[PDB]
Amino acid sequence: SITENTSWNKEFSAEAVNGVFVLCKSSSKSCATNDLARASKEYLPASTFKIPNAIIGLETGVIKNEHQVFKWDGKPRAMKQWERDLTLRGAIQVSAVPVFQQIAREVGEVRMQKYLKKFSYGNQNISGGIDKFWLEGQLRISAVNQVEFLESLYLNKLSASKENQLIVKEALVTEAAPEYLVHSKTGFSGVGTESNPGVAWWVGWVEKETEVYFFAFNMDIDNESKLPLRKSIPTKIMESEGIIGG
Amino acid sequence: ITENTSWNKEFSAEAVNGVFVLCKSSSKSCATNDLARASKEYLPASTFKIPNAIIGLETGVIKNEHQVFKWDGKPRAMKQWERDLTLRGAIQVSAVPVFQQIAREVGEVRMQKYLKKFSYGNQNISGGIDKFWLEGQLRISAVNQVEFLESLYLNKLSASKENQLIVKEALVTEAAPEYLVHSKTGFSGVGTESNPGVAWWVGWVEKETEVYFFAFNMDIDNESKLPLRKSIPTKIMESEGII
Repeated sequence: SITENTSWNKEFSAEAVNGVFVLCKSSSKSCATNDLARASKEYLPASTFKIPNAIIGLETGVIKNEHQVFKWDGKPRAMKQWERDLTLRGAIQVSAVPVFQQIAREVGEVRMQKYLKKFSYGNQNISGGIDKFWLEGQLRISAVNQVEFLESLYLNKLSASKENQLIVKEALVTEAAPEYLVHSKTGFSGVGTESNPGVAWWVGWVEKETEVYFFAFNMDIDNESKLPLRKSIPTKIMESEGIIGG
Repeated sequence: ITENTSWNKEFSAEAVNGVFVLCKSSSKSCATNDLARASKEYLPASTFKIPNAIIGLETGVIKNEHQVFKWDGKPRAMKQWERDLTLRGAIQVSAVPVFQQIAREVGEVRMQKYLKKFSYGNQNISGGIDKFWLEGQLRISAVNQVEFLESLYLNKLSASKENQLIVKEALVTEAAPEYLVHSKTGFSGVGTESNPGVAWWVGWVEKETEVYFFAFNMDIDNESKLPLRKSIPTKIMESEGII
């Protein structure tokens, strides 16, 4: 079940942006959102697909284990930050596309199609090129579907070993305090134009004391400088609900 | 293991007697400020929550990573412990009473078996099942701490990989895209001037594609000296570029 709270639009409106935030306390049976219609609307996952891709890589044996090093060959990459050896965690956190494109090629379409069926991952459309379907292809997923998937991973309920789900979970840790732990992943398809905006994402979950909150945010992005709102808007909404600190 | 006596400069301003052990990549490449004290065995205090947590999970006393340890509402020694805690929570705030009840449910026979398996110090759990790591005869060295933590890091402990991974996420204390610290503090008490307590900070640091295993302990007879257990080792590691 999901409820609409359209007074969460004032963080979007104050920054002049079109987007959705979905927040669920304890499980996905208790979700709220600022926009019910946008919550179910399906968007290119962009680098939030590294979550499922890493699990699939581990399940198929393409990624050997938690300590595998993805070595840089010396050939130039898009980002200088990607030009280095990377652990699984490092590649996910710096969002190293070329590493996941190679994983995806090794997985192959047949196997990638199988696991996205098992994970109920959006429209499950990986057509058009096996190393770009999440970056510029036909794959689409909603904020609600992101929360469902992440809740599954949290509980170790995906069709994968518990070990592999735990390995990916530690790789998604982005904030840590004794009684506050955040697992998250950003995504960004690209700066679009005003009429054909790109999409930006922030998805994950927060464990605060003994409670858990699943979240998924997306927004239209048509200006490079508005990228940081993918975290600031969700933070302020979560802060207004009392989740951050006290 | 090699000796680096220039690291003694980090102990001298606060007049700390203690040892740091630091290993790059594996436990066959270690260095320390004091080779003598590196092998010397001390009460583990709350660093024993690492093995205790694994054993709790292995035996089924702890059901899984999402078990909540509800507070019964009865007085505890620290205010930070007076609340429901997750497994990670209880390790991170070092909630003794939670692990005391865990140790009772594991029991002496099972506790003995797992500490032999883990090669954990002198393996002496005498003096009461719920206080042996705090007040008892259990002793472990900094070198033995690094060897144990390396085994955990590689999933080589005799426990399920799942359970080892569960405890590892509970030890995360610092996180960045290419920098991850797993750690646990320990503090046995102030003892006396003549027979001081011991404080610990143990764990490992992942920077880029390298891993560093570390163990620090120090004599302590005043509670105001406590944060030196992390700042001395932090200063040493930062001076070697681990930061």
